[PDB]
Amino acid sequence: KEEGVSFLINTFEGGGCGQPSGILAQPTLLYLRGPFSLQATLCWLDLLLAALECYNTFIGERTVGALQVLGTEAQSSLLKAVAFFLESIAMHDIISPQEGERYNYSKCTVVVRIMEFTTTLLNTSPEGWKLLKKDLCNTHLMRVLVQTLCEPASIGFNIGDVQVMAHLPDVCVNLMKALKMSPYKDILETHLREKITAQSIEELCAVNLYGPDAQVDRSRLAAVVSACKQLHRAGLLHNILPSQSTDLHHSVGTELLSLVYKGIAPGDERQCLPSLDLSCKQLASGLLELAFAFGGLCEGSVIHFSHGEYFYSLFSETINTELLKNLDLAVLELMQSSVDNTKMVSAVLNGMLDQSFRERA
Repeated sequence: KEEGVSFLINTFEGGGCGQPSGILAQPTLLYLRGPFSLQATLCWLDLLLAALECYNTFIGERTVGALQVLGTEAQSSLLKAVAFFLESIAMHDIISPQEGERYNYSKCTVVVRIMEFTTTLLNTSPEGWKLLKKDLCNTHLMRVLVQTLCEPASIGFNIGDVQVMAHLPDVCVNLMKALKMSPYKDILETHLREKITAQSIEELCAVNLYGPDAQVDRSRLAAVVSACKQLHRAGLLHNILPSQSTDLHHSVGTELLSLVYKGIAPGDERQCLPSLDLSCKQLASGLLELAFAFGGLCEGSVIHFSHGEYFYSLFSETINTELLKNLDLAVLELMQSSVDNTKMVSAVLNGMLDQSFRERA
């Protein structure tokens, strides 16, 4: 009546070295392809083995201190070295839309089954750091998961949100805080330090438009946000910007004050806002917000309401989530907000009470 890890030691005295499958096919990987056992075999050996060890995290001790000194097992040096070349090949080129349907799901199933097992192996699996002592293709893995924004290219975004991309902003938050404490984070930071400078500048000018027209930029925006929103549960996003951009996400606020004059965008451009505010008001401050609530309160039929439109519209943006944005820092902050009395502003205040009404009672 033992428990797993204690029972393992009596087995090694017998047949211990090499018990999951060691000959995993490799050489017939030409440009041949098919939904034949060209995608089921290699991905059945992979999801079976990346599991027999993922679940073996409780017996995870005598199996990395002993599956890394397992040079003769021929398993690990194929599980890894292939899947890193194998993983890279799938990401590059996949090669009848139904044959590519089953192609994109069984590969999205391999990547994350590796990736959160990359979470497990990077955090509590190593008490002796047995893989940070040995990685032979630790570079290919970088070139894809960071495409957490351009991921609608390797896997589908509408086809991915079910099952996977419900689990995926999970895998990312699990993987980003996994290296962050490790000595392998500062290695990836150099890599990640690539998506903000090439984006800060183009997204800025490419958003102001009358109608829809430019639509391929309307998604990378939500992507620049989608991947940023998963980055607030990690590290480093606090390092890339407080350089001289502490009050810059406030210019992103002026960017919101920008599209006020031009006819309105409809109920779908309406949805974007965290990037508009949830992304900016999670690294930037909340006082320069109040300083815009009441500070922007400073200011035949057509030019009449324009006096009353930076008087009408500013209030409208200020609503929805911006009122709940107060809740994150509002203890103590409102006695300052409520003391200033430009005009009765307490009107918008009950907007705070309303969303509290909603959650509780």
